[PDB]
Amino acid sequence: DSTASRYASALADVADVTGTLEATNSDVEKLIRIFSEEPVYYFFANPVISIDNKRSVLDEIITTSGLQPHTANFINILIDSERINLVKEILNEFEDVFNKITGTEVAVVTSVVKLENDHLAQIAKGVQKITGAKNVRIKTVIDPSLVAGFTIRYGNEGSKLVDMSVKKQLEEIAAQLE
Amino acid sequence: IRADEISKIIRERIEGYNREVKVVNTGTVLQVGDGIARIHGLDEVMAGELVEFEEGTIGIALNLESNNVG
Amino acid sequence: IRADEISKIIRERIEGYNREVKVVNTGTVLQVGDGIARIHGLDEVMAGELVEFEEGTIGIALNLESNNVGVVLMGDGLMIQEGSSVKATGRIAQIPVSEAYLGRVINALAKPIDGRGEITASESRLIESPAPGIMSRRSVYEPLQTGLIAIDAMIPVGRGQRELIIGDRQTGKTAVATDTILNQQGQNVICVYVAIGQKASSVAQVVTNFQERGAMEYTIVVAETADSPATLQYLAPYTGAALAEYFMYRERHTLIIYDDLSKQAQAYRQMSLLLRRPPGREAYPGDVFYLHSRLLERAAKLSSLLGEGSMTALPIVETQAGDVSAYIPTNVISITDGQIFLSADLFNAGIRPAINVGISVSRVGSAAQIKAMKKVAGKLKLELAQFAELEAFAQFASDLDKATQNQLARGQRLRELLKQPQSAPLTVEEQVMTIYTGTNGYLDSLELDQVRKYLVELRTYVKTNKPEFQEIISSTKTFTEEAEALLKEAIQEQMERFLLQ
Amino acid sequence: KNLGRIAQIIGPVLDVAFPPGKMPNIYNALIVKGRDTAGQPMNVTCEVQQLLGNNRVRAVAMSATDGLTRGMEVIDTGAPLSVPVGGATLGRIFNVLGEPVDNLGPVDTRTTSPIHRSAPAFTQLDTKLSIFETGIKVVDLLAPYRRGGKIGLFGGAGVGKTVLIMELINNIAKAHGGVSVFGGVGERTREGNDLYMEMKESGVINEQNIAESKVALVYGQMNEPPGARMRVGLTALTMAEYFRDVNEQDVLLFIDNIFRFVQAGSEVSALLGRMPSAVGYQPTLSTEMGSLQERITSTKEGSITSIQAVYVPADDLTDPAPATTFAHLDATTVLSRGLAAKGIYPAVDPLDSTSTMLQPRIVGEEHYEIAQRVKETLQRYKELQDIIAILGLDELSEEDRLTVARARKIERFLSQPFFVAEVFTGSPGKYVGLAETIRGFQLILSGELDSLPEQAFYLVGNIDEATAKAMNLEMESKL
Amino acid sequence: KKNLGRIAQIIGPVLDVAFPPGKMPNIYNALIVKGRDTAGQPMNVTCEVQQLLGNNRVRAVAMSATDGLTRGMEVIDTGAPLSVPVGGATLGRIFNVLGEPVDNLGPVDTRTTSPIHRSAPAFTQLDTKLSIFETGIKVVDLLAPYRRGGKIGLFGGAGVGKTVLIMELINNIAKAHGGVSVFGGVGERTREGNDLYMEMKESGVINEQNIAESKVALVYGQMNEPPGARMRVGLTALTMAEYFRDVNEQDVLLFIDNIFRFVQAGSEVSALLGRMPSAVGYQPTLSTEMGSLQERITSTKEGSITSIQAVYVPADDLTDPAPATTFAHLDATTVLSRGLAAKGIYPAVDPLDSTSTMLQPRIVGEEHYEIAQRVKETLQRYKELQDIIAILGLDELSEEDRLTVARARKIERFLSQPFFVAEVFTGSPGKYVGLAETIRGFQLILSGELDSLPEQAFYLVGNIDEATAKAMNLEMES
Ligand SMILES: Nc1ncnc2c1ncn2[C@@H]1O[C@H](COP(=O)(O)OP(=O)(O)OP(=O)(O)O)[C@@H](O)[C@H]1O
Ligand SMILES: Nc1ncnc2c1ncn2[C@@H]1O[C@H](COP(=O)(O)OP(=O)(O)OP(=O)(O)O)[C@@H](O)[C@H]1O
Ligand SMILES: Nc1ncnc2c1ncn2[C@@H]1O[C@H](COP(=O)(O)OP(=O)(O)O)[C@@H](O)[C@H]1O
Repeated sequence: DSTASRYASALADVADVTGTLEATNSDVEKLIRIFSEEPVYYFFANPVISIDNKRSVLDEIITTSGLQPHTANFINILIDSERINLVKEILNEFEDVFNKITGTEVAVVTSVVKLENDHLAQIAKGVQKITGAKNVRIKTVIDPSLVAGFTIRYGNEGSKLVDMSVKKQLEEIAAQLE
Repeated sequence: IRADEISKIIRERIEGYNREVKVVNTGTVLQVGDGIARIHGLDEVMAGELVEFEEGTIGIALNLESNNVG
Repeated sequence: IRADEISKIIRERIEGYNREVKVVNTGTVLQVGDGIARIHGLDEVMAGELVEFEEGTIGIALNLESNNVGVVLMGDGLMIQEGSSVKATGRIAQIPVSEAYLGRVINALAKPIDGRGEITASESRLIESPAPGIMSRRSVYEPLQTGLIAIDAMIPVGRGQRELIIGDRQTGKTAVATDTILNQQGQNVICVYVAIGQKASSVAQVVTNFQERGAMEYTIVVAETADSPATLQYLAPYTGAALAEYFMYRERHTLIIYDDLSKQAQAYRQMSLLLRRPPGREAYPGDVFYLHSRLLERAAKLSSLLGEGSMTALPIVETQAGDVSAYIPTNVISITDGQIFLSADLFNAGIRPAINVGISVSRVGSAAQIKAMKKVAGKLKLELAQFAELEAFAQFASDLDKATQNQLARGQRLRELLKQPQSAPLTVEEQVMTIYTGTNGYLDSLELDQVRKYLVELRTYVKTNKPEFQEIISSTKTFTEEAEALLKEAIQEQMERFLLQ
Repeated sequence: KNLGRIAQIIGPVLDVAFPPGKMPNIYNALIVKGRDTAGQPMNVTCEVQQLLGNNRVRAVAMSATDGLTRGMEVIDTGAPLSVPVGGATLGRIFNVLGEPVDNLGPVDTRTTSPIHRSAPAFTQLDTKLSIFETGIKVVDLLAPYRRGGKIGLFGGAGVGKTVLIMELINNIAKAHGGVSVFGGVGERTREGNDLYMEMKESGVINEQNIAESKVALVYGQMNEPPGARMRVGLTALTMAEYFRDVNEQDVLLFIDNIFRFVQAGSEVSALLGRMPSAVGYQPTLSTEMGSLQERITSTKEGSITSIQAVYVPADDLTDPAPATTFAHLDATTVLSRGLAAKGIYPAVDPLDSTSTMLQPRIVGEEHYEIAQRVKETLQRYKELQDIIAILGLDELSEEDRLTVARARKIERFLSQPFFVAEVFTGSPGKYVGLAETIRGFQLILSGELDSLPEQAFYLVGNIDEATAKAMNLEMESKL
Repeated sequence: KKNLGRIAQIIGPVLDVAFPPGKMPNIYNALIVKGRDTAGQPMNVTCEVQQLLGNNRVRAVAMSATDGLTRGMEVIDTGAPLSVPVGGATLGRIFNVLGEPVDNLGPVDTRTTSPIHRSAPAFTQLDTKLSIFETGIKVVDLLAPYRRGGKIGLFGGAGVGKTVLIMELINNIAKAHGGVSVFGGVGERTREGNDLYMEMKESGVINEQNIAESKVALVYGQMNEPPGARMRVGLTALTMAEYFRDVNEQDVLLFIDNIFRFVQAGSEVSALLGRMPSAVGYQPTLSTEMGSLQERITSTKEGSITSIQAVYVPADDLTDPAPATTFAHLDATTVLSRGLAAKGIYPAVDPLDSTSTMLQPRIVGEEHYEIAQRVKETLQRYKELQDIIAILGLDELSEEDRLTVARARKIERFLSQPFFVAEVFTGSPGKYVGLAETIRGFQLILSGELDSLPEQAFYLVGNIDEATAKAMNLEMES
């Protein structure tokens, strides 16, 4: 319930009431794509440079990159209310806030082998059964430290997590010495 | 940490910024408790002007910060 | 023995393991600084769960925000990588308990720091098991013994009653604590000397004294190194309380010695401050009251419906410059069953123990001590209070009344009775003997400074001549005319023996 | 819905969230339930004081913080907390939320009054002033209570206040045919248990048959959270309130301690995002005592007489909670560490303790001269004792040397034994009548019984028994 | 070799360093910073981490002067905790907070080194014997016996005689018993550090040539040092002492003075760490750091690490937590009351709180126990009569109370031990007394053998026969 999280919530909720849901989603994707480079981010993050120049640059980028007027109005409010120094975590949590309001449950299931995509859909249906979420945004990455088993990680960010790879050895080396 | 950290005021804001003006007529509560209330809006409020509350339980305003009047 | 036999137990432990479907809450640790771990993620974490790190230095989650969770480091985690998978354990600070603890120096994470070997244990007792119920419990009606004369005499302890030893430092508080432990040698009293936040050389000294006295066969010392993390350093009294609950819940009455509690409050203060929980007055967190309330209220007397045991408590509280108006000696006096003071003046002035009844008080009374001593000298506490005032008043000693002269010499000899040597735990029958010797004015005409010699001669004389007194009264707990007759008889005889000479 | 999440839990402060459809009002009871450490259906009740934006609210919990984890459901009752009140709610000991904690059958819960209500205005307050005698010597002499007023025990560091409550309850519960209620507000649980045992013993609870017990036991634990102790006084006050308006009988309250209430409020207010105040407490101390001492008022509808113990920390008066508690009290009795140190009980400082009902025209114009004369010589003795301690009584001139010995006899004579304190003293106590009190004091202050020894006045109920003990002391002086 | 990177923030002494996101260093380990300077870019900026503070950034404490370096300097993680040279290389060498020899001698051999801190020694590795050795100062030897291998606390404010008492104690036990004798200076007046260094040089306990025969490792930390440096010099000296008790396996003398400056450094660094304050000023963790620096002093099964630690009681406040933790954490409290020094007794030691658990019959003999008793009874009675005799004069007492006041002042001015190092300060060449004098001077005073010689007739003289000769001299000069 931070400031970045609640500004994200305001933006996601105005997108939800105005029907600009996926438009603002792709728009914050390209917006954090633009904010990836530190010159423009440092330009907006510096409080020394003049606010009218910052607003003109902001609206200029909006008109050129062809963005939603809702997120345009939002980031105008951000440069006005000085919270534009926080844009990194603002957008980085806005994606997850949008995922929350759209119910899409990002679940990073790492493993040692790129699992069969049918098995990805299988455990996707299983975790939708255990969560009640709309989508389960299945995410995979090859982890070499995991021995063989599936290693899910779901919940809000990384809260709920099950493994079958090193957890067998960990159970054994724990419970044997007791 | 900021004032007006409520996002409902900010939803109204990002909906209807597109002007360079104020909100002066009335306002809403933004925060309330223990017999005090940090409320939003009605920006022209005199230092110690009486405040017509909802449910008429009126009171005087002394803290009159930027986005929130106490 | 090397590489010969344990492979079968290795196979037993491996084959037959869990392979669980245990979904766990797991947190990526964000902010570790100075004994705490403000951890990112970790949503469904119960406040009070142990949280397992990369290391093994587990931690309790005390506070928790919408983003972070205030987690302490029971065991200082000297190397914890940022973003480490710090998952909780699910269970809530449970404590294994058994009668095989009876002697082992045990650490606050139930760990033997004795060097005697690990303990098998079945139950897993909570760290915040609440107090026993209001209606469920009986008044403290049954005596419990100190071995020290003055506390037993004026300001008694009862089994279940939680008297609060208090005073300045270096005045024998831990000494009288160990004395009232090793008094209990046949009273079926488990003692739990919970040592908190002092010298490990000192706790080694007291366990050396316990090994010498033999009292370490039944007592459980919960040591706390001052180098231990302050989370552990305040956690340990809760472990001692639950461990005494383990024996009180059967039927077995027990005793506990927090030592001290001021270091518990200070360590808890340090953890609460690093947790950014805002402080109350005297820069402490406000709820040291709540902490000590939850502690000391878990110490009471059972009734017959649940085992009629007891957990009489002795939390020593350290107060500087003889103050009472310090914050923690203001909280604990409100939440204890009366308090006894160890004044530096009375200690270095010879009264050892140094419990001046002018400020010391036991707020449940004679029903928590024996009926014989009751019927002898219930009144002697207020008599000595008046003697203390009048002896303060006898500074203006020019023409004293003869009645107040008798009164001052009487209470003078009484105060001289209330002196006792180092670690001489008198039989409670002997305490009845000396208190009747005082209250019947035999010593009034006698020598005023040889009363200690009179008393040791009298107690040796009765313990030789008429020990049948001691057994009949300890079997009846009542000061009868037989006790009277045996007492006055040996009093005549030993009064003769010490008159000549 | 109204189902929300608990976003932050820090101590017994619970930051509850809610969807923007519903954000409830203040003081409303919320109940997280169905979950514990054992998978139990354990509930925890939690009320709200501050609501910190974004449809979310920080609550205080009337039960322990263990069990409930952030991101759990909450069930607000759509109302403030309501306490089960009635004649069926006599007898049994029960909780701040009203649950019978006597562990047998619950009381019939059909008449529940809301725990937070309006305070009666003075147009409803019974302005009738009245005199009360309670049988304890120094009180009915020098701090005579109002049968209808508010009665305070300014106590010291655990000295004579709760044993005085037990004695006074024992003396007046049978006396007042109207209803009674003891409020255990952060009281020591084993001493409240001893009080409950004495109510079972004296039959005031009538253990064999209940709901004829005119006394009503309600207790909140020290070990309970400050969210519990912040409202257990309100629970007891509302039971007395129900008996004062609906039953509208003569109602007796014995809450102990009110400073526990203050400390719990301060305790939780430090946590729930609020600044501190002057030493000890919250900035809401004055309004807390305002709610209390404006709701415990003898009404024109029904009388009430609320007595209460006040434990001041550090045993002083400049402390802010007794600085407002005196301002909200009308019958103040202030105990003294010094008179406890000299064993004189009740260790009241009669200089400090006064009452509004010590008017000459309302106590009798001879009783008033008695009271003024004893206060005069006593205050002069307390004025003199410092010079005594450096220059000798035998030096201190005769026209004050008779008065110092006189008042020295006076204070110990007004030390009188209690029927329960006999465990602490040795002799069973005495219920003294005020005529006997003013008679013995008219002996002493005049100087008729100046021949008596001082310790003949020690711990004595009647002046006749004091003369008897004086003859006994002279007899033992010969023997 | 390890993670290189950039310091992100510097706040005076305290510094916040960012790093590669992959591997952050340990907590409590050290790392140098190269930085810059005027001439050359030396590694003088050594550093030590304190708090990993988000965003792959640690908040760390410095050890040297923190001027000239900036954020974005080339920080070097050394990975390990702060190593320090140990062994015979320490002996005689006056080395510094990071171990480097600042005694203008050669860089000591790094073939044997140790990290700065370690765990607490074990519950079993605590010793069992309640060891006692005398010193030579009669007030100590009377009523405050010294637990050797334990902890010996020197209290008092400033200008009450604590470093002078430490100089006298080390003047005795530098050539008395005990093997290697490490002094540590925590917040010491550096001119007085070199003063006692020259006293050890002149007295020859340290060695001019072939310095490795010294049995002294004077690792001072000057009071001028930055707060991290003062916050670590105590751990350095204790690392030396524990190294000797584990590898020399020696009864190690551990003169340190004064650890209030140590915890004050902890307070002033916490105030920039942003940790919330505590009682009246200090860090919230003063209890735990004092617990570290005390619990890592023990008498082992082989090394009786006897520590003579001083605590600067600030403005003579015993209620203050910097006393209120230490005199729980130690054995022989020796508070030095200022008003006794105002009267003029040196050392200025009250008997009432200066105490020990060594004052025990089954340790010192019941005879010496009751000797110390019969002192302490009389002097406590003298205090409780003092507070009412100062008002309203002397002769309002009884004959007994007047005689008791006279005899208590006899004991008091008889405890005026002339100090052997204080000759250059006052003029009187000090004296040495032992246990026979400890019993006998008491015996003459309490029996009433010496009962007519005046209050000057035992003033500033230890031996009671020396007091008798002084009485003879002053009676002769009339
Ligand atoms: N009855 C007694 N007779 C003689 N000496 C006693 C007696 N009781 C206690 N003492 C002495 O009191 C001294 C201090 O003991 P102790 O450490 O218990 O005091 P303390 O105030 O608890 O100090 P700390 O709190 O630092 O442990 C001991 O050395 C012991 O000799
Ligand atoms: N034993 C002593 N004999 C004579 N003079 C002394 C003695 N001790 C201290 N002094 C006087 O005190 C001064 C030194 O300060 P002192 O030794 O009292 O405190 P300290 O040990 O310096 O304390 P700190 O080092 O904490 O300031 C000297 O000027 C000296 O005159
Ligand atoms: N002179 C005295 N008369 C009666 N009781 C006394 C006296 N002095 C001390 N007490 C003790 O004080 C206790 C009561 O203290 P009190 O203030 O009433 O309760 P609490 O200690 O719980 O606040 C009694 O239990 C009793 O043992």
